[PDB]
This record gives sequence, C-alpha cells and structure tokens, in this order.
Amino acid sequence: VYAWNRKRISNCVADYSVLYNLAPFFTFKCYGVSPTKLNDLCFTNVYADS
Amino acid sequence: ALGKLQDVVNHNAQALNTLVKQLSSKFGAISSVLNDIFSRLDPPEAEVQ
Amino acid sequence: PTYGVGHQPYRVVVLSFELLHAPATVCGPKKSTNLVKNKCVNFNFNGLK
Repeated sequence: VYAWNRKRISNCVADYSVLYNLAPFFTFKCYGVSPTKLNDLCFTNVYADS
Repeated sequence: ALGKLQDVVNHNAQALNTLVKQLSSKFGAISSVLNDIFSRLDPPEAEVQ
Repeated sequence: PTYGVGHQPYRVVVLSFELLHAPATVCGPKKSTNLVKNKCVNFNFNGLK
C-alpha cells in the first residue's frame, strides 16, 4: 500500500473490455469520464497505480 | 457626417459578435463544447451539464 | 479466508488519464478509416467528434 506500483502506459491501444474477462470487475467508478465510451477517446499519457 | 448611419451598422455588429462570444461561456457547466461533454460523461449525468 | 468480506483483501488499480494539447498515444481498439475530403462526413478525431 505505501509502495503502490506506478507504471506509465504510453504508445498502446487501451482495450478496457479485456479487463472484464481476465479479472472480474466489481463496482467500477470513473471520475471525469463515464464507465463506458472509453474506446473512442485517446488520452496522452496514462498512469496505472496498483 | 455620415455617422448616424454608421452607428446602425456598428451596433448591429456588436449585436452579432457579442452573441457569438456567448457561445464560449460555460454558464456553470464543465465546458462550452457539447461534444466534449457527451464523449466524457454519460447522458444520465450529461443532462444537467 | 474465514473473516468477513469487509476484511478480505482487494486488489485496486487506479488508471489516471491526461488530456493535454499534445499528440495522443493511448486510445481504444477503433479501426481508422480513410480520409475522404470535400464531403460532409462525421469526423471522429482523437478528442473531437
């Protein structure tokens, strides 16, 4: 928890749909964007903190 | 000398350009572009925006 | 494994996005089409529809 792993995910094709079968997702809340409609918006640089 | 007519040409312009400047105001929303609101947020919460 | 669901471990990933005036490099799996000009079409660029 105090050393959460942060990774920069750049130059990729973010397919969030595959995130629903490789890992069963519970309550999914997105702030600023909607839970769906994430495959038609291209961000600049995303960061994954696990 | 020909000012009373020019004013009619001027104010009308100020009636249009300002009416264009009102399209850049957010009026308390998150942005002034409806496409950016429809793409990011879902309709259930985009209605109020 | 015998405790309640309130004390069970949960893996949590936070995907933080960035929308700056720069060439975007991460989007979804949408196949890009050809550019047909001089015709009224629906443009669906990176962040502009």
